[PDB]
Amino acid sequence: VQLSGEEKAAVLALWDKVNEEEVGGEALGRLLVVYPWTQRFFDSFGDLSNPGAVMGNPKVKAHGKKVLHSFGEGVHHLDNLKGTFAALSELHCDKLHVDPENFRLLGNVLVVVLARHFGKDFTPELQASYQKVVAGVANALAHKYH
Amino acid sequence: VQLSGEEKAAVLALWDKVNEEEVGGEALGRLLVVYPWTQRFFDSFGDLSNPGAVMGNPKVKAHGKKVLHSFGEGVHHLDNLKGTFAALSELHCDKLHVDPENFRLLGNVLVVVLARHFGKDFTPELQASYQKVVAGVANALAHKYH
Amino acid sequence: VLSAADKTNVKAAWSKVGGHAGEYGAEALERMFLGFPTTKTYFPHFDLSHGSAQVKAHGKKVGDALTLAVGHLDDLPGALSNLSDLHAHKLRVDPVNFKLLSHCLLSTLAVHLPNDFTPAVHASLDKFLSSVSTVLTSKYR
Amino acid sequence: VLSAADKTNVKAAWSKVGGHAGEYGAEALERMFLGFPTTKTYFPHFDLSHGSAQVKAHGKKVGDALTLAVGHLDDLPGALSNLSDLHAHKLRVDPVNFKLLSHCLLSTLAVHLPNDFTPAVHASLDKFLSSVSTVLTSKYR
Ligand code: HEM
Ligand code: HEM
Ligand code: HEM
Ligand code: HEM
Ligand SMILES: CC(C)(Oc1ccc(NC(=O)Nc2cc(Cl)cc(Cl)c2)cc1)C(=O)O
Ligand SMILES: CC(C)(Oc1ccc(NC(=O)Nc2cc(Cl)cc(Cl)c2)cc1)C(=O)O
Ligand SMILES: CC(C)(Oc1ccc(NC(=O)Nc2cc(Cl)cc(Cl)c2)cc1)C(=O)O
Ligand SMILES: CC(C)(Oc1ccc(NC(=O)Nc2cc(Cl)cc(Cl)c2)cc1)C(=O)O
Repeated sequence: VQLSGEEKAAVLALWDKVNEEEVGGEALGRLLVVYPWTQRFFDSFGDLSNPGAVMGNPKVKAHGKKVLHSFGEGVHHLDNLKGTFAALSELHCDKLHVDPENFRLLGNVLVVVLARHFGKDFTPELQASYQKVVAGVANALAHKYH
Repeated sequence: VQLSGEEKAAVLALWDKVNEEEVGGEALGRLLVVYPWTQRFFDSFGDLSNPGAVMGNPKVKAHGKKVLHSFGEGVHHLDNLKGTFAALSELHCDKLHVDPENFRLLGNVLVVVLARHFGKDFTPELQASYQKVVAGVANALAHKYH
Repeated sequence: VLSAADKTNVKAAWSKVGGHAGEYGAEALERMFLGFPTTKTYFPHFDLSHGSAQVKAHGKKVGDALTLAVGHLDDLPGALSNLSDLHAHKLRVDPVNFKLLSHCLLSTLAVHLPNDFTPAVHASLDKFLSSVSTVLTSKYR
Repeated sequence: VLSAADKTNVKAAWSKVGGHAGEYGAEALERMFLGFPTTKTYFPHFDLSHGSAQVKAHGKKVGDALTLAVGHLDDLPGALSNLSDLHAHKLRVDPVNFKLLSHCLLSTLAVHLPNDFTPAVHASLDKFLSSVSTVLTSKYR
């Protein structure tokens, strides 16, 4: 990730304010609502038949929190995203066969959620750094396809 | 690139029959015809205003040959695509600012051209190996964006 | 909706397919399953091996739907409405996969019709397959 | 063309934009130039720095075109025909860049309208921006 020391500091400072439960549930639920094909991977999660049901689904919220926790691991290991995400790359690529384009979509949904939560504090500069982050995470997750 | 020793052998065997001039001119010209936005990068090449003009343009043919020569270098350095394409990644990313999605498009156009030239000899299995190759080349070319 | 020139190219090219649309659909599917293995998981109860009865059958269906689309270029949304319901609502086909199959269809046409698969015809068929893919992903809620 | 429900969501959300469309367009552009620096090369003779007169002016134009699109959801091809000629024929804008700007527009709307930017509204605005992008890339020969 082409992140400078000063950009890195700003990225970690924002994550310090991120509630992984609320932000995670919301980002995963938005993925499922905005890009409904992603629901194919979540049949076991129960009711996903409308936006209210998806957003209010306990399994969506619980799982989104776990996803965001792993994003946080990435944020705190920017110089080794490949290693950080190696196990999850095997899961998502080799076991689940998720198209890697969707890793980029989820990263961008997370960015939109951060924008919603942080408002004007989520500056164009800070968003730019987060774009580098979510691109790095998506690339690391897709390693098993490379 | 997840290419086995036997796949690798088949990939190199096909390249041995590839006329980089004819295949290269044709692949670059098809890129410019099928995805006309790519013409933005080639104003100096002169007349690109219709398919006949693009395909018959000497600068397109000359440049396509150079492109295919570099693809051939990739084919012969599959275990080090990153190093092979490092200089060209700086050119295409840092100097030209080509969106990396277009590296994938050109790879796929090349695949279609190989199919056209080789017909039934370009088997589904051999195409699959070439998909791994052109994905690896695109990823290596985009390194400066990573 | 495609340009008049594109429609003409597409109908012309499809005429050169002769009676091979089903064969070409089957081969395109095989190319997709091998070139892009993620796509195999949509067909869990198919024999996906070469010459498979099921792949041959399924390629005929894809070829027949494309032939129908070629005959209905002025109203792809109407012609493909039901098939779009199936692919989106029921199958939840990732839109990326339509790009993959389209690439494999172009590859297959190039294999078998090298003299007819000119740059302008390649461009028009690409637009045709994009239009078909757009309708097939249009049913997403 | 968007569903009736999507059109309703889009017109509703755009009403909440109030008189801020131009401001939001400018900010979306800034987010795009910083988040996706490749896009900067389309504007070689612009001052792209924050608060730039040129970026402010240009954001007003983008916001005005989106406002016009919101008013013409039943005929985006007609409403945006000329702008599609400009972006494709003249500017040769890579279709990828429409996805980038659309993402930056959603980001900007989320910043400023957090209570209105619900999941269903996000979905409808995404579809709206996809439809606009499709028309704006439709003029490619
Ligand atoms: C791109 C960023 C993503 C990250 C960081 C991520 C992270 C994770 C994590 C941490 C787990 C939990 C493993 C465990 O606790 O057992 C998980 C599981 C899973 N992920 Fe993701 N994921 C991402 C994207 C996606 C996408 C785009 C999809 C498909 C649309 C997906 C589908 C799944 C599924 C189906 C599971 C297993 C759910 C189950 O237990 O049934 N992931 N992911
Ligand atoms: C993806 C596989 C590609 C490969 C292997 C490749 C390879 C090359 C090579 C070998 C050169 C020659 C450098 C030299 O001899 O000076 C070159 C130059 C160039 N490439 Fe590519 N290229 C690829 C894709 C693209 C794409 C997709 C575009 C834009 C649509 C592009 C735009 C250019 C331009 C504008 C030049 C310089 C032309 C000039 O001299 O004015 N390339 N590339
Ligand atoms: C050019 C694009 C495509 C066309 C014209 C097309 C056409 C068709 C047709 C005609 C059927 C038969 C429907 C029936 O049973 O009556 C079908 C079924 C199906 N398609 Fe597609 N399709 C396309 C792309 C895709 C893609 C990209 C995928 C996913 C990779 C896909 C996955 C499926 C699946 C899983 C079935 C059901 C198979 C079964 O279990 O019977 N299709 N399609
Ligand atoms: C939602 C999508 C977009 C809309 C609604 C939009 C709208 C507009 C409008 C209204 C204009 C002014 C035309 C005039 O001068 O009369 C314009 C110009 C322009 N647009 Fe866009 N645009 C969009 C996306 C993009 C993208 C993705 C790019 C490339 C990154 C781009 C690059 C340009 C450029 C280079 C100009 C001319 C600037 C100048 O030199 O004056 N646009 N656009
Ligand atoms: C809700 C329901 C029943 O939807 C659907 C299920 C199947 C189809 N199939 C078709 O359109 N076949 C089809 C077959 C050919 Cl050869 C050509 C063409 Cl153009 C279409 C459409 C909708 C479901 O998903 O269960
Ligand atoms: C977007 C626009 C204007 O033009 C375009 C039409 C087609 C393509 N090609 C593709 O993306 N192919 C493609 C092929 C593969 Cl194997 C994988 C992937 Cl990920 C993509 C690009 C642009 C349109 O929609 O008409
Ligand atoms: C061939 C030619 C002259 O084409 C064109 C050049 C400019 C435009 N601009 C417009 O549409 N502006 C515009 C401005 C606003 Cl605020 C809103 C909307 Cl909806 C549109 C369209 C076509 C060229 O590229 O030189
Ligand atoms: C294809 C289909 C059916 O749905 C979709 C609509 C939107 C998206 N999102 C994007 O791709 N965003 C996106 C955002 C960025 Cl920052 C970069 C890139 Cl490369 C892509 C995905 C699918 C449609 O066209 O309607």
